[PDB]
Amino acid sequence: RSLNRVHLLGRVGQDPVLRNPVTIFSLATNEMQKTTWHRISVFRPGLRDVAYQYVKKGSRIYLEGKIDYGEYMDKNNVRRQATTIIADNIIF
Amino acid sequence: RSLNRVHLLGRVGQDPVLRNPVTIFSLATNEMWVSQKTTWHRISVFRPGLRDVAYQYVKKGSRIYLEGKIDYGEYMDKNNVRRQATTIIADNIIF
Repeated sequence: RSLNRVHLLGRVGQDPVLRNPVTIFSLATNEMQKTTWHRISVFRPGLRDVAYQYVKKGSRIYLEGKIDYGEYMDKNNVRRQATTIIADNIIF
Repeated sequence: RSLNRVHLLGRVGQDPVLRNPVTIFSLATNEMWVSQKTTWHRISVFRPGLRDVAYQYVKKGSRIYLEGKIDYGEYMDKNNVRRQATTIIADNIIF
């Protein structure tokens, strides 16, 4: 076995979007300003609708998941879309 | 106040490399379910004691646990802003 775990607690940028559907929204995380923006995806079949329904613009949550390294093309070379795939979400 | 912390435990892919200096190696994480899937991470250490400890010790093939934060490296090409993800690490523990 391996481990690939992430924990994030921050404010959501915008209302979620639904794009094997998938809820996609972003998340800000601060240092002291450094702000780090995360691309969040939820594929899981329950939390997926929960997080669509109830996660909103500017809301503060905690999530756990795993990082997933997407990898796409711009003109035939190999560029990096980095996503955080969430297994669990904790709402305020 | 926020929170960006990550935990990974995996095999190192090649002997590390040094480069405000920084040590840089790569980790593999395997998800199994018999099927397999591997995720390759760009690890980078700053903190000064850890950094030379990793460098002296972390070697191609080692099983290692660590923790750190996510950093989406922003760089540019033909002046379009792109990304290199790195996992910037606060600590490691060896097998």
